[PDB]
Amino acid sequence: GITNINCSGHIWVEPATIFKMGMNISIYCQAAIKNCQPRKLHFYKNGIKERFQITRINKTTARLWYKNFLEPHASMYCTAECPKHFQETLICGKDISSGYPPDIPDEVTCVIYEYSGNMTCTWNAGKLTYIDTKYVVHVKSLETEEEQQYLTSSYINISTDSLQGGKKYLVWVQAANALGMEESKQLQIHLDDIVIPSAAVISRAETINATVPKTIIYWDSQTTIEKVSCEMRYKATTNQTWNVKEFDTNFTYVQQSEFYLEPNIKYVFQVRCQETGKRYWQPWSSPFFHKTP
Amino acid sequence: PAWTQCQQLSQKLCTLAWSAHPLVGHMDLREEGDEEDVPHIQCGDGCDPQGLRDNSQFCLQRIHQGLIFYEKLLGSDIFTGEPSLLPDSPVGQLHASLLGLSQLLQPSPSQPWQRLLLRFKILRSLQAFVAVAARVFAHGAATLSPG
Amino acid sequence: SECCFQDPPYPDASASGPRDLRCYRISSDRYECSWQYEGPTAGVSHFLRCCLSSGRCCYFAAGSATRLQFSDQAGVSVLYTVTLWVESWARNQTEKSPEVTLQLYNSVK
Amino acid sequence: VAIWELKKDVYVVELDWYPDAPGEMVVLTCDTPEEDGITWTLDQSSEVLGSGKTLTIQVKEFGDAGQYTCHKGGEVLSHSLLLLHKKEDGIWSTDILKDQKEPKNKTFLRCEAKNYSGRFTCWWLTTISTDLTFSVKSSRGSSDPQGVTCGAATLSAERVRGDNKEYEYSVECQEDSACPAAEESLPIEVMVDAVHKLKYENYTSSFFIRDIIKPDPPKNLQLKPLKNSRQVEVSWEYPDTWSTPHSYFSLTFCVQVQGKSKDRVFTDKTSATVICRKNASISVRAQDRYYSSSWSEWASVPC
Ligand SMILES: *[C@@H]1O[C@H](CO)[C@@H](O[C@@H]2O[C@H](CO)[C@@H](O[C@@H]3O[C@H](CO)[C@@H](O)[C@H](O)[C@@H]3O)[C@H](O)[C@H]2NC(C)=O)[C@H](O)[C@H]1NC(C)=O
Ligand SMILES: *[C@@H]1O[C@H](CO)[C@@H](O[C@@H]2O[C@H](CO)[C@@H](O)[C@H](O)[C@H]2NC(C)=O)[C@H](O)[C@H]1NC(C)=O
Ligand SMILES: *[C@@H]1O[C@H](CO)[C@@H](O)[C@H](O)[C@H]1NC(C)=O
Ligand SMILES: *[C@@H]1O[C@H](CO)[C@@H](O)[C@H](O)[C@H]1NC(C)=O
Ligand SMILES: *[C@@H]1O[C@H](CO)[C@@H](O)[C@H](O)[C@H]1NC(C)=O
Ligand SMILES: *[C@@H]1O[C@H](CO)[C@@H](O)[C@H](O)[C@H]1NC(C)=O
Ligand SMILES: *[C@@H]1O[C@H](CO)[C@@H](O)[C@H](O)[C@H]1NC(C)=O
Repeated sequence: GITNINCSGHIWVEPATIFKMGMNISIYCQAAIKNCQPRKLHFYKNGIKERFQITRINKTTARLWYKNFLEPHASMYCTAECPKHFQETLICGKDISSGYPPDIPDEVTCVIYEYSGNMTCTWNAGKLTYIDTKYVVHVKSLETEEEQQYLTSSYINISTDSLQGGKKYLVWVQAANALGMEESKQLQIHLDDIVIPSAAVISRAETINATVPKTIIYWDSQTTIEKVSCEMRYKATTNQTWNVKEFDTNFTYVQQSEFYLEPNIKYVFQVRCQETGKRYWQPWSSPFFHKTP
Repeated sequence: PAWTQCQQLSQKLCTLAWSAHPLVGHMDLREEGDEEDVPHIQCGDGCDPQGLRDNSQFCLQRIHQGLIFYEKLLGSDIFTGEPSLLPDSPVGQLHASLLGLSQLLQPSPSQPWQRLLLRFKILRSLQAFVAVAARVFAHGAATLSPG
Repeated sequence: SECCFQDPPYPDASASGPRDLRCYRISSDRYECSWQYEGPTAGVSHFLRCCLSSGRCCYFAAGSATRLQFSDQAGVSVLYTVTLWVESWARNQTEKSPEVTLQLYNSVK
Repeated sequence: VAIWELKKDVYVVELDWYPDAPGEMVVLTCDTPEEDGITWTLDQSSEVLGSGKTLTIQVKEFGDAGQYTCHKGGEVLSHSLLLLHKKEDGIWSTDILKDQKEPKNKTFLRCEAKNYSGRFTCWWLTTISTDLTFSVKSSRGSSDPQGVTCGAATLSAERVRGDNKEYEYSVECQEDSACPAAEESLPIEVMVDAVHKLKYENYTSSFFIRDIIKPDPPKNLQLKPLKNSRQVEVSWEYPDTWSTPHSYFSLTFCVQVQGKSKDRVFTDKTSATVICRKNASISVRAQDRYYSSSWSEWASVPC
């Protein structure tokens, strides 16, 4: 009628309506008009009539062929010229998609930002998929052997409240789209070893005019974790090497690092911290510049 | 009076309707649904020049029903889903101009490829409706407005 | 042009005469017949004769022309085999072309 | 496939056309109440094979068609005219009419309307002049059709093409109860039957009145100078054949300057200002203002 399409025939695609990008494809259109043997058969891509690579193989069926189809989406529909009509007769249409099968997800990592209360699991998804690819995250307890699954489109936050059965778990990721499906290797975690303390930030940078110029660096974090190791990098912007110092800091008070440096040069400063001995670190803080007197 | 605002906005509508879809008649395809529901300006709906001099209330009752009917479609998923219709696109302005003009009178599933063909069908059927609507407003502002 | 089914105005009977009769289908329902004549064309009248499947035979008065067209309702059948030849009456006796017989419909070229 | 009656004692027989066809055997019956020695005579034909109340001849060529007559006892009882409808590989024959190519391919029937009044004129072309007969009937809608009265098909024009003459036929039609202001929902259906000698064909065309509207050229086109900058004020009027009133059936115009070599402006008003040049001509078209139908023809004046 007016609010719906009434197909008068059907259309199909080889190899399939969803195919690997860059492949040759053939689109077949078979008409089914009551009292009309079609004079000609047209194809439209995104409302644009196609003029090439169309062959009248059958009096009622037509084939459109594309070499190296690169569009990720395309709306196809075909029509028929009927002698008793001044209008083109709609046959049927179909949306075709192109993409790639998903890679085997690797670099699976699960961490718990301290006060976030939920565990953030990420991974490397691999090649571009272009098509709707869904990800299933499996979580299994090394103790009670019970397995939970979680669906997502990007990454996921899993609440620690749902992690009741033990503190040792196995985590792997399944990636799936129309063209394929792959699975990652199992990653085991210990909920005590995958915690990352709250962000550590640099406050100021003061230089003292005394015997030797001291560049005091003020930085602090709001973490309840006790055993914490940190690292700080400092380089002259003209230079291209990184100098680093290690500290086992106590965040009860704001930290003060005393550096003996050279005057009248630009500098850069970054910090990252971890629970001592644990596997994961913080990301490097945003670069903090400071010219000396 | 109020007839001038309805005349100016309807003038913009006929511009926006054809501007949204400049396809010619032979381009329009047809499908096996020959049999007939959609509100049309029927014969004797009081929208002829004599009908407005006798009583303009009858013609506006049908035009009001049509403007909210086609507005219901520009708000449907047909005109909002994939492929996305741009809001500032000339098709998007038609929606607000339809609701605004409708206010002055009296104070479902679909797949992305079907929407292209459906959108074509609605706009053409709308164009014939906006045409006769802009005629009664032009006649009203030129005859009943000065009085 | 319409095929008259009576007899030609000369007696039925030399080496000189027309030759190489070729007929094809020029349109969806119109046809054309071309031939050539060996000799002077002064006073020569050509007549294209055709015989149907029932045995009835007709003729076209071509006049001095060496090319004749006709529709599918002139009396000549096109879906079945017919017999064609050109007869020319210049002086003394009648002259004929080689015989050509075929189904006219499938002559599209 | 089947056979059908065109009018009184006139029949059309559908024939698949391919080489070496068997045709379709046809059973004809004389309209006689009682007879035991019926002979059959086709028009002039002296040779008479007809016998009995029913005669069956294998229709496989035009020669088997025509007016078949059965007269008993030296008195003519009735006649019977047989026409052929040529079907070729599933395609109905279209030899009588010519392809107009407008607006698209295979547009044998083309129709125009000078206004919304409900009067329209459909025309066609043909390459023959004799033994030709047309028959036009029309209505609005197919299910419950409304009344549409059509005149007679008549020769309107005769021109020359490459090697032959082209013949233009036309017919005038009027909707019995027309509603110009109404938004049309059911289309007009025009059906034309064509018979050339013994060959029958039929054509069709569907349209709304609003889509076939082509107004007549502008009326009373004149020019007048402007002393300030030697510009010209063009003035025209609405055509008489256009619908009334003009405050309801508005129009839009297009004004251009052409000077025997190689300028278009659009307006809704009935005048405009342009610039004239040497041996230049100003021309104006017309179109419905609120519906993009066909443009009018040009009305021109010299500078
Ligand atoms: C109406 O129908 C005719 C049918 O012939 C259309 O003619 C089309 O003409 C083009 C161009 O001649 C044909 O394609 C091209 O032919 C040229 C040689 O002429 C060649 O250079 C190209 O490689 C290609 O073959 C086309 O085949 C032909 N149509 C058909 C169905 O065969 C005409 O365009 C139609 N439209 C109008 C408005 O008349
Ligand atoms: C998982 O939780 C983290 C926090 O631990 C979320 O990170 C931030 O969330 C807020 C909204 O609550 C956003 O405004 C921020 O942009 C997020 N990022 C940062 C760096 O603060 C994170 O959004 C959660 N997961 C997902 C998929 O959203
Ligand atoms: C597509 O076909 C062409 C030749 O027909 C060939 O050269 C090309 O490699 C094919 N491409 C694919 C992806 O199969
Ligand atoms: C092709 O047409 C024939 C009819 O001759 C039909 O039987 C067949 O199914 C058609 N093939 C396709 C692929 O549509
Ligand atoms: C936990 O994950 C949810 C998921 O919506 C997120 O919104 C939230 O910021 C995360 N952290 C919390 C709740 O502390
Ligand atoms: C650049 O950094 C390296 C790494 O510590 C250091 O040895 C070198 O002295 C620096 N350059 C200068 C000019 O001090
Ligand atoms: C048109 O001609 C065909 C060919 O035989 C015939 O079957 C048909 O009935 C005619 N049209 C109508 C509407 O009857």
